[PDB]
Amino acid sequence: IVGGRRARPHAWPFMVSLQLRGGHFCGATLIAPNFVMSAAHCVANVNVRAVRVVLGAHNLSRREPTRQVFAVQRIFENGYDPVNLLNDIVILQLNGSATINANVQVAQLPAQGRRLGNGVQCLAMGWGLLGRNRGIASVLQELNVTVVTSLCRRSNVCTLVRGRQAGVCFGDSGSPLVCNGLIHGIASFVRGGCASGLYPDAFAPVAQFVNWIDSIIQ
Ligand SMILES: CC(=O)C1=C(C)N(c2cccc(C(F)(F)F)c2)C(=O)N(CC(=O)O)[C@@H]1c1ccc(C#N)cc1
Ligand SMILES: *[C@@H]1O[C@H](CO[C@@H]2O[C@@H](C)[C@@H](O)[C@@H](O)[C@@H]2O)[C@@H](O)[C@H](O)[C@H]1NC(C)=O
Ligand SMILES: *[C@@H]1O[C@H](CO[C@@H]2O[C@@H](C)[C@@H](O)[C@@H](O)[C@@H]2O)[C@@H](O)[C@H](O)[C@H]1NC(C)=O
Repeated sequence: IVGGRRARPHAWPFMVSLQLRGGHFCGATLIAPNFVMSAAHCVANVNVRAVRVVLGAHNLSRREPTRQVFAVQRIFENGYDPVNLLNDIVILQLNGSATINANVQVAQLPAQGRRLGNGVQCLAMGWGLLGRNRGIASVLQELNVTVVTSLCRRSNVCTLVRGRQAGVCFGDSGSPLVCNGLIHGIASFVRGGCASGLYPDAFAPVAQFVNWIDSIIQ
C-alpha cells in the first residue's frame, strides 16, 4: 500500500498473509473457517504445496503468538483469464479449520450482484510495497479509497484516491477491498505503476462471484 497508514493491530481479523518460506507474497481473506479467497494471479505458477496460509498476523517482521498457519488442501478456480484480466479469484481450502477468535474472523460478503456506485468509500489494505522505493511492509497497511467507474470495465470494481498519489502495490495482490462493511473486492491489477494518480486500481468484483463462492463454502 502506497500512501496509506498502519492498521490498528488485528483491526481486520479476516486479513490473511500467503507465504513461501516465511516470506509474504500475497494477501487473502478468510471467508469460512476452512477457506480463504485470494486473486488467481497469486497462485498461477506457484508451488501451491509450499504455500502457507497465515491468519492472525499484524507485523510480519515479528514473532506473533496470535498466528495460525495452514496449508492448502485444494484450489477452486472460476475461469481465470490473465490475457483479458478476468475472473481473478481463487478459493483455497485449508488443511484444517481456523480457530475463530479476536484475531481471526470470517469476513462478510455482499449479496450476489450488489453494485457499487461512483463515490463509494472503501478501505484497501495489505502488506504490499510502501512506495516506489520506500520498501515492502512489516505492519499491515490500510488506505481510504473511492469507487470509480471511469477507466474501469464492468468486470471490475475500481478505486482511485482523489487529490494525491496513493494505491495498492505489489504484494497487495489478493487482499480484500472492504466497502460498507463487506468484502467487495480482491486486489487484481494496477496500471501506470503503483499510485499513478491516474489509473484506478482494479479489483476482482466479489459480488459477481457470490453464488459461486457460496456453492463451495455453503
Ligand atoms: C501477473 C502479475 O503478477 C500481476 C500483478 C502482480 N499486478 C499487480 C501489481 C501491483 C498491484 C496489484 C494488485 F493486485 F494489488 F492490484 C497487481 C499487475 O498489475 N499485473 C498486470 C501486469 O503486470 O500487466 C499482473 C496481473 C496480470 C493479470 C491479472 C489478472 N486477471 C492480474 C494481475
Ligand atoms: C496444516 O498444515 C500446517 C502447516 O504445515 C506446514 O506448511 C506446509 C506448506 C508444508 O510445508 C508442511 O511441511 C508444514 O508442516 C500444520 O502445522 C498443521 O498441523 C496442518 N493441519 C492438519 C494436518 O490438520
Ligand atoms: C476512511 O475510511 C474509514 C473507514 O471506512 C469505513 O469502514 C470500512 C471498514 C469500510 O466499510 C468503508 O466502506 C467505510 O467507509 C471511514 O470511516 C472514514 O470516514 C473514511 N474517511 C474518508 C474521508 O474517506
